[PDB]
Amino acid sequence: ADGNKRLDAVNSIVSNASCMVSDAVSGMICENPGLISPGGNCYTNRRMAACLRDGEIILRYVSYALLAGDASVLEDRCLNGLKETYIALGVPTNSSIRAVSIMKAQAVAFITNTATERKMSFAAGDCTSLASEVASYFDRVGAAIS
Amino acid sequence: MLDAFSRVVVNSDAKAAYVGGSDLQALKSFIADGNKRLDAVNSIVSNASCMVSDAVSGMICENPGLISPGGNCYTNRRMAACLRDGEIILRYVSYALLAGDASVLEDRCLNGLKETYIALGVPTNSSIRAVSIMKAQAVAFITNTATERKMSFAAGDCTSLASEVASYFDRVGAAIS
Amino acid sequence: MLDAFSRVVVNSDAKAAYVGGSDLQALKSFIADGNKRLDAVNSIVSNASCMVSDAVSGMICENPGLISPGGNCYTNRRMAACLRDGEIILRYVSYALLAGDASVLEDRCLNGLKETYIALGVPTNSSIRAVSIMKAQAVAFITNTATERKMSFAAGDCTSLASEVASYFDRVGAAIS
Amino acid sequence: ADGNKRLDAVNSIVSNASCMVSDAVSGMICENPGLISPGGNCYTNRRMAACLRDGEIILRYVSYALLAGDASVLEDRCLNGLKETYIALGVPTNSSIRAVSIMKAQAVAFITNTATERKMSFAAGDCTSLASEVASYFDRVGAAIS
Amino acid sequence: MKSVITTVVSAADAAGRFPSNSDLESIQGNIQRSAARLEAAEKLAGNHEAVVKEAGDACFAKYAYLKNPGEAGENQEKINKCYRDVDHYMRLVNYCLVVGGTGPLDEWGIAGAREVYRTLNLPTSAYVASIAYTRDRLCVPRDMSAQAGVEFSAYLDYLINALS
Amino acid sequence: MLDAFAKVVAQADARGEFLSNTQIDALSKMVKEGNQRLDIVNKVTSNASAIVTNSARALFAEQPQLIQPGGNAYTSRRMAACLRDMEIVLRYVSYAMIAGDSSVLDDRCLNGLRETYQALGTPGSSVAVAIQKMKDASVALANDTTGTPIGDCSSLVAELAGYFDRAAVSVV
Amino acid sequence: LTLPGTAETNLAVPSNAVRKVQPYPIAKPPSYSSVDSLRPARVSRMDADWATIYEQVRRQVMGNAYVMEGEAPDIDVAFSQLKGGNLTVREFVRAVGKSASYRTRFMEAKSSYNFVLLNFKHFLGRAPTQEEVSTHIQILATSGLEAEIDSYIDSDEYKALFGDHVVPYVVYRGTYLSSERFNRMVKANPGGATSDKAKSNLNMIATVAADLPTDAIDVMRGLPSPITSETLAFGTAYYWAKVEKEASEGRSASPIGEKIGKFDHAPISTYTSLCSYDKVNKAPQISVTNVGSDEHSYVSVTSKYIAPDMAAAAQMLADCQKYKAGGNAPTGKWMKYYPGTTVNMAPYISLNDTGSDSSRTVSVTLDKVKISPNK
Ligand SMILES: *CC[C@H]1/C(=C/c2[nH]c(/C=C3N=C(/C=C4\NC(=O)C(CC)=C4C)C(C)=C\3CCC(=O)O)c(CCC(=O)O)c2C)NC(=O)[C@@H]1C
Ligand SMILES: C=CC1=C(C)[C@@H](Cc2[nH]c(/C=C3N=C(/C=C4\NC(=O)[C@H](C)[C@H]4CC)C(C)=C\3CCC(=O)O)c(CCC(=O)O)c2C)NC1=O
Ligand SMILES: C=CC1=C(C)[C@@H](Cc2[nH]c(/C=C3N=C(/C=C4\NC(=O)[C@H](C)[C@H]4CC)C(C)=C\3CCC(=O)O)c(CCC(=O)O)c2C)NC1=O
Ligand SMILES: C=CC1=C(C)[C@@H](Cc2[nH]c(/C=C3N=C(/C=C4\NC(=O)[C@H](C)[C@H]4CC)C(C)=C\3CCC(=O)O)c(CCC(=O)O)c2C)NC1=O
Ligand SMILES: C=CC1=C(C)[C@@H](Cc2[nH]c(/C=C3N=C(/C=C4\NC(=O)[C@H](C)[C@H]4CC)C(C)=C\3CCC(=O)O)c(CCC(=O)O)c2C)NC1=O
Ligand SMILES: C=CC1=C(C)[C@@H](Cc2[nH]c(/C=C3N=C(/C=C4\NC(=O)[C@H](C)[C@H]4CC)C(C)=C\3CCC(=O)O)c(CCC(=O)O)c2C)NC1=O
Ligand SMILES: C=CC1=C(C)[C@@H](Cc2[nH]c(/C=C3N=C(/C=C4\NC(=O)[C@H](C)[C@H]4CC)C(C)=C\3CCC(=O)O)c(CCC(=O)O)c2C)NC1=O
Ligand SMILES: C=CC1=C(C)[C@@H](Cc2[nH]c(/C=C3N=C(/C=C4\NC(=O)[C@H](C)[C@H]4CC)C(C)=C\3CCC(=O)O)c(CCC(=O)O)c2C)NC1=O
Ligand SMILES: C=CC1=C(C)[C@@H](Cc2[nH]c(/C=C3N=C(/C=C4\NC(=O)[C@H](C)[C@H]4CC)C(C)=C\3CCC(=O)O)c(CCC(=O)O)c2C)NC1=O
Ligand SMILES: C=CC1=C(C)[C@@H](Cc2[nH]c(/C=C3N=C(/C=C4\NC(=O)[C@H](C)[C@H]4CC)C(C)=C\3CCC(=O)O)c(CCC(=O)O)c2C)NC1=O
Ligand SMILES: C=CC1=C(C)[C@@H](Cc2[nH]c(/C=C3N=C(/C=C4\NC(=O)[C@H](C)[C@H]4CC)C(C)=C\3CCC(=O)O)c(CCC(=O)O)c2C)NC1=O
Ligand SMILES: C=CC1=C(C)[C@@H](Cc2[nH]c(/C=C3N=C(/C=C4\NC(=O)[C@H](C)[C@H]4CC)C(C)=C\3CCC(=O)O)c(CCC(=O)O)c2C)NC1=O
Ligand SMILES: C=CC1=C(C)[C@@H](Cc2[nH]c(/C=C3N=C(/C=C4\NC(=O)[C@H](C)[C@H]4CC)C(C)=C\3CCC(=O)O)c(CCC(=O)O)c2C)NC1=O
Ligand SMILES: C=CC1=C(C)[C@@H](Cc2[nH]c(/C=C3N=C(/C=C4\NC(=O)[C@H](C)[C@H]4CC)C(C)=C\3CCC(=O)O)c(CCC(=O)O)c2C)NC1=O
Repeated sequence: ADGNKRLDAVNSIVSNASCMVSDAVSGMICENPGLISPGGNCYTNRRMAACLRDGEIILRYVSYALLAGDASVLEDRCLNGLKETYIALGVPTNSSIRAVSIMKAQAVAFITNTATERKMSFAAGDCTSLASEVASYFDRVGAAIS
Repeated sequence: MLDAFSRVVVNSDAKAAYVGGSDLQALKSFIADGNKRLDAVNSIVSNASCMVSDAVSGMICENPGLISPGGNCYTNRRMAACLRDGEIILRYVSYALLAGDASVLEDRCLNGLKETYIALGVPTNSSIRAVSIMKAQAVAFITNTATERKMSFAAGDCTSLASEVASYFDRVGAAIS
Repeated sequence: MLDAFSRVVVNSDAKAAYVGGSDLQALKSFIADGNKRLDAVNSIVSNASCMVSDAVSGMICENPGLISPGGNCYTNRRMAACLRDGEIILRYVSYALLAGDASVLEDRCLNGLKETYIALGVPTNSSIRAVSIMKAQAVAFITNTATERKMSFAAGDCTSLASEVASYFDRVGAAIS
Repeated sequence: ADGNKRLDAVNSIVSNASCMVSDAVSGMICENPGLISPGGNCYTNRRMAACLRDGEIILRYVSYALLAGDASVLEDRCLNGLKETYIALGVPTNSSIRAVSIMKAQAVAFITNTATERKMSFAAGDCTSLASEVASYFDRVGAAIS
Repeated sequence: MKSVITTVVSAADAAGRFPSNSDLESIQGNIQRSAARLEAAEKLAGNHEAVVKEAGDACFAKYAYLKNPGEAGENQEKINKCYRDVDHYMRLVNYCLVVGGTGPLDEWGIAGAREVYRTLNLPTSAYVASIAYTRDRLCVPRDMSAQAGVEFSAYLDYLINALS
Repeated sequence: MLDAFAKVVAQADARGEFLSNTQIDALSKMVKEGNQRLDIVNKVTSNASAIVTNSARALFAEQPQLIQPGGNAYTSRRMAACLRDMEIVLRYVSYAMIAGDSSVLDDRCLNGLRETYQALGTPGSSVAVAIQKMKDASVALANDTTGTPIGDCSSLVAELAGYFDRAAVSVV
Repeated sequence: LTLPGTAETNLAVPSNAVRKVQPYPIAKPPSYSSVDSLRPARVSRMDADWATIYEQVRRQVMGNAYVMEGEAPDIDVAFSQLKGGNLTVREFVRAVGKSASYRTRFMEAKSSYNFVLLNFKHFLGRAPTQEEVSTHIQILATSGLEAEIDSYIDSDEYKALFGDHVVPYVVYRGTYLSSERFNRMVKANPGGATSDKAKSNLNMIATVAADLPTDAIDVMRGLPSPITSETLAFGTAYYWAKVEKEASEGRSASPIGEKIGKFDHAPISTYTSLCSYDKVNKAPQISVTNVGSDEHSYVSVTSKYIAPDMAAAAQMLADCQKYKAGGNAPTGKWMKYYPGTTVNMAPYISLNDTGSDSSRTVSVTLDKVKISPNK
């Protein structure tokens, strides 16, 4: 029944949720520049826009899971059959895991207030119970696309 | 447009009911904290230039893709455009806070704002961040807990008005989403 | 709007690159045949009235359904309309030939021309023929190959400009197609 | 079948795995400043970034070996032919051993909770069986690049 | 944009008439002045980050007060922003040297400049100091030819007049 | 009709020449890209219905004078004639794609087609529009990497676009 | 009030105090304009009675503002001097714009944007371009309504087109500057029963004029063309393309998925396993609001559809070009030790200690490794 720490933890995500998707897809390209290549899957704005939308979807789907405090809604209208529509659309299954892990590493940095670019203003304490719970939620969504 | 006193008569007019002493005490309470709303609007509009210049630069310094060529805030003219595109938003939220309900910014500022930014190519999630920073600055100001400049007030509570200006700022978020 | 010199700066501005001596020789070549383009534009606009009256009558005398009642070029007012509807086209192709690129007729004349002729009931394939006759007359004139009237010129090549005015005339074909 | 002590031991590595690579490559430069020299192998960010990535690889490859409790995965898709690709890339074989031994000396300090900069919070006991096992794993990877 | 050709076509279009004889009479003026301005353009281009280095610092020499805390230059990244800000003006002047008019200067650096620098507290005096220091350091014999420096200085003092 | 091998065979016969070794080099590199040639015609064939239908739909969205009353596609039979005319060109372009040259396209599809449309009163420029709308629809589909090994087949894509261009200028 | 015969107030140019009032009204524009023979004639001050000159002002600069006798005394105070000959009809329609009864339904009731379109339609008879709105919102928001309504009357277009003695009306000018400003003008001015009061927003030209591309629909700009310029096209063919339009012109149907921001979505058959098409791409929108109250803090949740943004995607493609031209990796015969994509790959471990026992969790996943440029 962790009230205030949960509400402080979701606030550190949904406010700076606009950096996190654009940083993650640039990091997704940063390893693999053959994705923006002619013939790649991150070609022109038909596909790049759907990538930003899809990176945003799985980001938010986790903040409501954290607000509710459980992974039920992450499997109800989120995930039951997300792998086969991705292999039907022909997305690369490798770099999507990398994009998911950039979100993990950024969310665990935002929750523990260890960001080098922005120091957040919190009450004094330690959010170690919630920094691992979002890691468990992100692995739940990383175990699906595999 | 519609103020808080005129909001209840269009509700009572729908049932042909006289406004009577059963709903007048919610109005008399609204009159009783008239000075609290009044000083709060003043505290908003006092420091409004740094309110805009700080928020747009904070929106820039987290997403430095707009400064790159091809960015929407790239050139000098478009930055002059964006610095006023949010100053109008603050200017209408100051109207809605004074009037007591969100009717003056909904059909004047917010009606047609979505397809304007869609047709021009303005990134909506960046404008979401830019107005969220303005919301945070607003609740910092009208609760007098801005660590950056303090204003003198009579002692008491002001959170009832602080949630009001928060509920005005997500309407600008929803209409652009 | 945009000329040929201003076409390369909006390309170099997209990469924040200085225009340097690696792409300047294509501009200096464009300056070197300045007199060829200049006499060609003059040879177009010298005999421009027969250019229009011949083309519209040639479009008529192959498809004599427009002269029949119910035709789009039937009455006297609509023929006066059609005689200027192509004179404007020639007037803007003369701008695009002088400016060096097809930007001045693209948003000024061609933007919105399709639904205008659709909403008015103008047969598009007839206007295709009318502008193809004008294209043929243009390449006849600026190559000095008109068997009908000859103009004096300094000797040399002009086909590089003759393909240019051909590429302007299919843009008027594509925009109402 | 050491359950809780193993899981406490990997947690003391993968959390503070970000210091350990950057401390080790700065320590690698610390005696040998001719590596950042013009003509050295730790010249500009083409090569320094591959160094940070490579120091990170052999760090993690040991934490999964410790989680599994054996050195099998440290020799299957880790090590069978890592020496000759390094002599084909022309890296210095001397200072790589030094970089590996800085990781050893830091991992054995993190496991025994003898860090001067950060005191970890553990259950009461003594992790002497695991402080030597990671030394054996790091020895296994140090015997390869020799 | 605002070039020599795009006035004579827009005037003939607003009048609704063909390109007349005076209209092609004005494009001949390009043939005599392009040889002077294009060589100014890539002597600017091949030397360009030199004249941000030795001229973007002159405003800090003239105005050392703005390196104080609470000023326009607080940390090093704002000074990098300042050098980027003046390199943009040096790029736009090169764009106007090649176009033949002050087209690329108007809507890319000048239109809207009064709003931003007032709202973001940037003094225009430190801009025109760095531009004017680049203006008076011109010498026909060296830097460039006799006619290159003329309109190279004319495109500079246009920006000086527009910022003030 | 001739394919690409029979074409230089006819070249070499009509001057009585033995085939030089360099021409055998030229034919073996056509043999080398056989699977990549077959991969394209296969992708065009399995999408042939959606190519014609989407290109035809986008044609009347921007040329609405054809399907309005009086137009040359205002019937159910003139409309079905138009769709089947588009399938004909998509068929013969794919024939020329595996042949290697445009003999069968020029010979029994495009020969006399301009005169046919002139006799019927069909606007040939609007046929040329629909052909280039099928062209970019098939080209963007032939650059799809699903179901194929990762490699280069760009010169074959340019060869495929050339046949659509040849059919486009042949009917105006 | 001011002069028994006046020419031009406020002396914007210096050369208007010498300028006398025009003795006779300005003639037609000298282009030929084939539509004009169908349209009814102009209404000047000399030819009209005072009944029809008032009716035609109420039909053009007011739309059909639908005015009663008790409403708008201020229009009639300005009319009380027009009928006396004090001021011209140019200054009269300036005085109508400054009045409150014009404000309370056009500046007031509308938005920031289509008030400018409603001004162009009411005074110049046409629709503006985007760069014309761009230099006009600066007049409107930072200099006020007064200078904004002044900027039409002192404009050369108004002076050249209507002069000092002719009511505003929609003018067909033959040659137009753009081809788009012909049919934007026709779209902005329909015939009878116009009703600018009806639509609170019109939402259609407010996004077609909002960009120089995306010209509006064929049928909206061929609807109010006069009869026999467009009849024998409106029995059954475009008629159902018209009523299906005017249904959407009621309630101001928004063009978000139509004509602007068009996006060809993937086939429904490709995601039948995931969800139905009525719920695909909806996501919970969470707003968490802090205030030091407990009585007055709030949380809001709502599922919303998230459209792909082509503007932000275009910016991201231009940014990631720097990684495209910097190489990938060196290779050699030693690649056999890294058989798959396992070059520079490593297992990621995450360990989830928490207060509850059941919610503890261990990770392992294999993935690529790259160091960020800030380290
Ligand atoms: C996109 C539709 C376009 C269009 C088509 C159209 N075509 C016809 C009529 C004919 N088309 C042909 C062409 C061929 N016949 C063949 O056998 C082959 C194989 C090599 C080709 C390429 C012929 C011979 C005819 C006439 C025979 C017939 O009547 O079908 C018609 C008219 C049909 C009719 O009038 O009954 C249409 C409408 N027309 C368009 O407007 C579109 C641009
Ligand atoms: C929606 C409304 C709403 C919120 C946003 C939060 C805000 C909030 N958090 C706490 C209070 C707290 N908040 C935190 C949370 C943190 N401390 C940290 O160092 C980390 C940055 C972060 C964890 C990620 C902690 C540790 C406390 C003190 C213990 C507690 O009260 O839970 C309090 C009590 C008073 C105070 O301490 O300020 C409030 C109002 N609670 C709410 O009701
Ligand atoms: C070229 C290739 C390329 C990449 C590999 C990534 C680089 C990158 N940065 C971060 C890491 C991060 N990214 C953010 C996100 C942000 N920081 C803020 O303050 C903003 C609010 C927000 C948008 C910028 C944060 C807070 C961290 C953790 C702190 C840090 O490492 O900088 C991470 C995750 C942790 C890590 O492994 O380092 C990665 C992979 N971006 C790239 O472009
Ligand atoms: C409820 C949960 C939920 C989601 C997770 C998304 C899932 C999702 N993604 C796509 C569809 C897609 N998603 C992507 C995104 C990507 N492809 C890649 O290679 C990268 C991994 C990533 C960009 C970085 C692309 C490229 C498409 C297909 C666009 C196309 O080519 O048709 C579609 C098909 C519908 C459409 O996009 O029109 C759906 C349902 N939507 C949801 O409703
Ligand atoms: C009555 C209410 C009212 C408003 C809210 C504004 C809304 C508005 N903004 C712009 C126009 C604009 N608005 C922006 C603003 C932004 N783009 C960004 O990248 C940022 C997210 C954001 C600034 C924070 C920009 C950059 C333009 C100009 C677009 C361009 O030409 O590049 C325009 C077009 C007119 C013009 O361009 O001059 C309008 C109507 N105006 C109004 O009259
Ligand atoms: C700036 C660019 C610009 C143009 C290109 C023209 C385009 C144009 N043409 C017409 C209007 C017209 N254009 C034509 C022309 C033709 N119909 C035919 O059958 C032939 C194919 C063709 C002549 C060769 C006719 C006949 C009309 C009048 C239609 C009618 O009322 O019957 C109109 C409507 C205005 C009016 O009718 O007065 C416009 C805007 N005007 C411009 O301002
Ligand atoms: C992933 C979940 C997970 C963990 C992180 C660990 C955490 C953990 N460790 C121990 C319990 C223990 N943990 C240690 C470990 C250590 N003691 C030290 O002084 C050293 C710092 C460190 C060795 C490196 C010891 C010695 C015990 C007691 C004996 C034992 O239970 O193993 C216990 C039992 C209760 C307790 O004592 O707290 C738990 C939950 N176990 C788990 O299931
Ligand atoms: C200039 C040359 C130069 C070096 C030679 C090295 C210095 C260095 N420091 C450590 C030693 C260490 N390094 C760490 C690592 C860390 N400590 C923390 O608390 C952080 C979480 C993390 C990143 C800083 C730890 C815990 C020790 C052991 C304790 C200590 O000796 O300080 C070691 C290994 C043990 C030893 O032999 O001393 C070395 C070689 N760094 C240099 O720059
Ligand atoms: C599965 C196990 C596994 C690894 C261990 C690494 C091993 C590894 N390292 C490098 C490649 C490299 N690794 C280094 C790193 C260093 N050179 C030095 O002198 C220092 C010892 C160290 C920095 C401190 C450098 C400099 C290169 C080559 C970069 C180059 O110059 O091309 C490559 C070539 C591919 C590439 O980098 O593009 C591989 C496979 N990758 C793996 O997949
Ligand atoms: C296409 C043309 C073009 C330009 C001319 C510049 C103009 C310009 N400069 C700045 C922005 C700036 N410009 C400066 C420059 C200066 N401040 C000083 O102390 C000195 C007076 C001067 C340098 C000599 C600084 C310091 C900032 C950052 C201010 C801030 O972020 O608060 C911004 C806001 C966006 C940003 O932060 O980058 C814009 C539009 N940008 C352009 O795109
Ligand atoms: C395209 C524009 C452009 C410039 C303005 C200069 C800018 C400039 N001038 C000088 C350097 C100089 N500039 C001059 C000035 C002059 N020299 C003479 O012979 C004349 C009398 C007088 C013309 C004004 C002198 C005397 C020096 C050398 C001493 C010094 O550094 O001041 C330097 C230092 C090194 C160098 O010479 O390059 C630089 C960057 N360079 C450029 O590329
Ligand atoms: C049953 C009918 C039948 C077919 C359809 C083909 C299909 C086919 N193509 C390839 C093999 C191939 N196919 C392609 C073609 C492409 N790859 C791409 O990435 C592009 C999207 C596309 C270019 C048009 C390429 C390029 C190769 C060789 C792999 C390479 O070197 O890139 C192979 C493996 C044999 C080989 O290596 O050549 C097969 C069986 N063969 C058949 O018997
Ligand atoms: C040239 C032809 C022409 C017309 C036919 C009318 C059509 C017309 N009616 C109204 C406007 C109206 N028309 C009605 C009429 C009715 N509503 C009902 O419930 C009844 C069924 C019906 C009366 C019998 C009402 C009530 C309004 C005002 C709506 C309102 O504001 O409440 C308006 C909007 C202008 C305004 O509101 O002032 C217009 C254009 N005007 C014209 O210029
Ligand atoms: C802002 C201030 C303001 C005013 C004061 C009035 C002033 C005024 N009065 C009249 C116009 C008039 N005023 C009168 C009034 C009178 N004649 C008499 O015999 C009585 C002495 C007196 C009434 C008590 C009459 C009778 C006319 C009309 C003259 C006529 O046409 O016969 C007119 C001409 C306009 C018109 O005729 O419609 C004006 C401007 N109007 C204004 O806008």
